[PDB]
Amino acid sequence: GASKLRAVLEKLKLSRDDISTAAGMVKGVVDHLLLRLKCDSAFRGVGLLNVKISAPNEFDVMFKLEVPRIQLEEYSNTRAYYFVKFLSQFLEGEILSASKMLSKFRKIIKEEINDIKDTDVIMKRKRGGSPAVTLLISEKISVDITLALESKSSWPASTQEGLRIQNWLSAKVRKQLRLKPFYLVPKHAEETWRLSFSHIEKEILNNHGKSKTCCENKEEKCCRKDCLKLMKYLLEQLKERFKDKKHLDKFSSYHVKTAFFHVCTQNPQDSQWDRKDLGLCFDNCVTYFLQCLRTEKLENYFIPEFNLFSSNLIDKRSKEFLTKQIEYERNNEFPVFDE
Ligand SMILES: Nc1nc(=O)c2ncn([C@@H]3O[C@@H]4COP(=O)(O)O[C@H]5[C@@H](O)[C@H](n6cnc7c(N)ncnc76)O[C@@H]5COP(=O)(O)O[C@@H]3[C@@H]4O)c2[nH]1
Ligand SMILES: [Zn+2]
Repeated sequence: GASKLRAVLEKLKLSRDDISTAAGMVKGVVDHLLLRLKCDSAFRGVGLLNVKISAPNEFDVMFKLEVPRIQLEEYSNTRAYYFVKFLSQFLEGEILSASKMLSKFRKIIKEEINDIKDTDVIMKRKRGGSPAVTLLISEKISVDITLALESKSSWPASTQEGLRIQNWLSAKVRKQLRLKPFYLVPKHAEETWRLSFSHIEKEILNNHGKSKTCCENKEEKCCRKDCLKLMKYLLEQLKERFKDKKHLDKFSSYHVKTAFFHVCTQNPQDSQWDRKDLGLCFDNCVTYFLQCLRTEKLENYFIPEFNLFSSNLIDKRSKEFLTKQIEYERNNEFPVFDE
């Protein structure tokens, strides 16, 4: 039961030196990119947001951009995607073009990756939709660099009922977090940006307990992070197996992370994450995730009425597929976690 799950966690640790040198190799490139971008007029004020690492060999950095005051107009009744208006060059009328601002980004990075031949890097474009300009360092370490407009404005109205952390983290912490900037990434679904809160996701994962002193001492070790690790790992391991038909590629660790936050709201006390109960805690996350699949419904933690599992994004076939795989997995004490 747990023993099997502790074994997986111990295994996972064995590659703790592998990801640290691979990410140090990401760092050197990102530092290099920040310099060359602060030499351009458009991007002069860029910085790094802080918040990295998704799957093994897959990294994510965010390049924040301080911008004057933003006014948003919600695109359609899609609660996450917006237009932007008061960098002049990128105007299409009064609207700041995501597509245009994402092209001058991708441009600068392509030119300035050929030189510094020191490291062997290739610029890539991965997928449509995506706001990430995706590099591949020495054909093994791929990094997602995502540009991010910063708005020190009050969050948009579609986030009014999101971040329901009051019963787990304090109502006062939700106020602290919603006084913080939010971010727009040029993901279009069109010249449209969509909301991001990856910096808030980093804080509620690292400052995750009802007790302010969760995980700071031997009396208060919860298994929240471990559970999210096992969930992330369950998805990767399954995405490997069923790559004989590449039928699970729409699912990602964000889904696992999103669903885990939802479980943390349902189970707000550290006592529900006692590390002795790792097995039952892990069950909790897997049963909720299933429910999300089978009900075709998984709310963005910050944008409730944005359904990461609607038909728009993932079709019914792929979700029924993963429901069957995860259901079999749970019913049999997870043979994917064997040997
Ligand atoms: N590195 C990175 N940061 C991003 O913000 C992001 N947003 C999209 N993508 C990639 O673009 C493509 C389109 O996915 P879609 O947006 O339609 O659903 C996405 C998206 O709605 C959600 N999601 C992923 N990252 C974030 C994020 N930071 N904030 C909010 N939602 C996110 O989870 C779904 C699957 O994402 P990924 O399959 O892991 O990579 C996606 C995908 O390749 C991103 N990649
Ligand atoms: Zn803890």
